[PDB]
This record gives sequence, C-alpha cells and structure tokens, in this order.
Amino acid sequence: LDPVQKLFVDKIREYRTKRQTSGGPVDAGPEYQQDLDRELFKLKQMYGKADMNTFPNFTFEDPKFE
Amino acid sequence: QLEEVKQASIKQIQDAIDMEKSQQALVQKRHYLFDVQRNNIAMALEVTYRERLHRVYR
Repeated sequence: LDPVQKLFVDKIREYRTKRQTSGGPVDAGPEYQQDLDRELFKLKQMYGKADMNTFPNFTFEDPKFE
Repeated sequence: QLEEVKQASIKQIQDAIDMEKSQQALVQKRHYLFDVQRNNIAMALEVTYRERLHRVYR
C-alpha cells in the first residue's frame, strides 16, 4: 500500500522538503529555539558547567605521611 | 656448698641470654622497619598513578 506509503512518502517528501528546507525552528517557526537554548543549557547542567568543550587537565597530588 | 654453685649457674647464662636477645631484637626490628617505612611512602604513589588514569578518562 502506497496511499499508506504515499503517506510514509508524504511525510518523507517532507523528510526532504523540510530537510532540504532546513528544519529546527525552521519549517517549523521560532518555537524550537525558545526551548532549545534552555534545553541545551540543561545539558550544561547534565554535565555541570564544567566546559564540555575544553580539554580537561588532571591532578598532581600527594597523600600524607611522616 | 650446693647453694652458691646454682647461684653462679643461673647468673652466667642469664647474662648471655639477655644480651643476645637485646642484639637480635634491634637488628630485626629495624631492618624490618627499613622496609616498612618504604612501604608506607610508596603505597601513596601507586594509588595516585591508578587514580590519574581513571580521573582523566572520566
């Protein structure tokens, strides 16, 4: 069935129409960004604000003795 | 007679024993200590190499 898979089609032609439009808050309106900023900030919370985009450096350290 | 002979017999070996024990003790405990003092320091060390590999990898 391809009235069915016309509609798999029909959405998939807007797989391509939107995907080759752009997609995001695009073909779609601002809405996405207005969350997006906050939701990706939550990801910043999900890692802590330890910059998930700077290569980390590492501890050089000593425990105690006498 | 017999009293004084046993008094001497006790005292002579006594002196042996207690000194030979005093020598042996300090040798052993220190040569043991020599290495304990290692072990303390160095344990710390292996830990931090172990830890580094985890720490960076996280």
